[PDB]
Amino acid sequence: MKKIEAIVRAEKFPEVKAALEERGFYGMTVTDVKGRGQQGGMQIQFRGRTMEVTLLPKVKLEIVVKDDAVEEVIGLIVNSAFTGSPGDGKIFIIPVEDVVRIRTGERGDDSL
Amino acid sequence: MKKIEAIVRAEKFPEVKAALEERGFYGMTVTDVKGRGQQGGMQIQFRGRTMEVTLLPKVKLEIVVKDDAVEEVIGLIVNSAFTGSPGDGKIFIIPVEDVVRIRTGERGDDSL
Amino acid sequence: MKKIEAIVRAEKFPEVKAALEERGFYGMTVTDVKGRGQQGGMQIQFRGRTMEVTLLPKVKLEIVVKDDAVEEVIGLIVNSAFTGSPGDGKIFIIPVEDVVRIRTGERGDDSLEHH
Ligand SMILES: Nc1ncnc2c1ncn2[C@@H]1O[C@H](COP(=O)(O)OP(=O)(O)OP(=O)(O)O)[C@@H](O)[C@H]1O
Ligand SMILES: Nc1ncnc2c1ncn2[C@@H]1O[C@H](COP(=O)(O)OP(=O)(O)OP(=O)(O)O)[C@@H](O)[C@H]1O
Ligand SMILES: Nc1ncnc2c1ncn2[C@@H]1O[C@H](COP(=O)(O)OP(=O)(O)OP(=O)(O)O)[C@@H](O)[C@H]1O
Ligand SMILES: [Cl-]
Ligand SMILES: [Mg+2]
Ligand SMILES: [Mg+2]
Repeated sequence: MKKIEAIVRAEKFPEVKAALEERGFYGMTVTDVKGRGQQGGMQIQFRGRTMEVTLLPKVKLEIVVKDDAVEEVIGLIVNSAFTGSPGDGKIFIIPVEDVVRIRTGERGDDSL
Repeated sequence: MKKIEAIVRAEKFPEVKAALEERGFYGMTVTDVKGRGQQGGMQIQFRGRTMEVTLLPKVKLEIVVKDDAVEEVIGLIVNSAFTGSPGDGKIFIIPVEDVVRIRTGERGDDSL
Repeated sequence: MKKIEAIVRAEKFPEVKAALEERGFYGMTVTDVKGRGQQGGMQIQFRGRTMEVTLLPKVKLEIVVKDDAVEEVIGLIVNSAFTGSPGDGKIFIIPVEDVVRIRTGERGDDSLEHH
């Protein structure tokens, strides 16, 4: 099993959620985060008026899935989160050694 | 060492925190998140107009512990977070390769 | 690749961000979190009833970098986040098996800059 952690634009997140649900990926945890990327470099200026590059709001999605589903999930998120402009985000694939379902105590892919 | 990431009901979280503390697991990081599970399937209705399944508030607990403490901490969270209804949450066990204590630079199980 | 997850004081986060940026680490994801550590033990004093130890606001920084950058980034965070009091934070190094750039679909060696 792997944890897929994707940082996506808030405007794209509804489309990412719907693309996952259509393919039966219902379990997901979402956090409001802020981030920056390469765009902007060290500093910006406008006016002005020189400023740090701003940490701007993004949506973090975490979805833990079976190893065989990882590339399907990655593509569903990429196709739905993409816009073509800097700031579209990244997806990190993190190993998960086990999962426990709190309601029943079930572990393993069973737990997903 | 392992990172234990548990998504639990907000109403149960204070019981989880107290169960951990009673056994001397004091360090922990908590985030307000939103999530859905399998309950609801692809969509719901009510007096609609069908509606998406709502992402609802949950609490994310992250606790990094030595490997020999993982099973104990999983039991403390399962017992304290349980209600028996869908939405009780899941626990993910994620490998950690190292830990550093910022105050002193100490690494390894020592840093915990 | 590794995910470096650091929990630091909010007062020090601007210095951490500046330290990273000065060395060219620009990609980062930050979350407001709350935490406690060992300080306070099982309960606090006042008044005159006991109170639980409070979960207080912190800043969580996640930065994913190539393996050859991990020690550099750790030192940049420790040296900018340090104050010398309990509550300074911890850094967790977590394996990452792959990274995908959404804009381009690149992965692996092409998904993070070489620093
Ligand atoms: N190395 C990283 N570690 C942690 N989070 C990152 C990293 N890189 C990007 N992110 C997150 O992804 C969000 C969008 O980053 P992205 O890489 O799309 O922007 P960019 O570098 O400006 O774009 P591009 O590479 O297309 O020019 C960031 O605001 C941050 O939340
Ligand atoms: N595969 C997953 N990946 C990430 N987060 C998940 C996943 N499954 C559940 N969660 C998180 O756990 C919370 C509770 O999910 P839970 O699994 O308890 O719900 P359910 O599937 O409806 O019920 P149950 O598993 O008892 O049948 C979710 O709202 C979400 O935050
Ligand atoms: N084992 C842990 N797992 C997850 N988060 C932790 C853990 N230990 C500390 N943290 C996070 O780091 C923050 C600061 O904790 P820190 O360890 O610096 O405090 P302390 O234990 O009181 O101090 P000291 O270690 O210097 O005595 C916590 O509030 C929490 O957010
Ligand atoms: Cl993680
Ligand atoms: Mg980038
Ligand atoms: Mg479930």
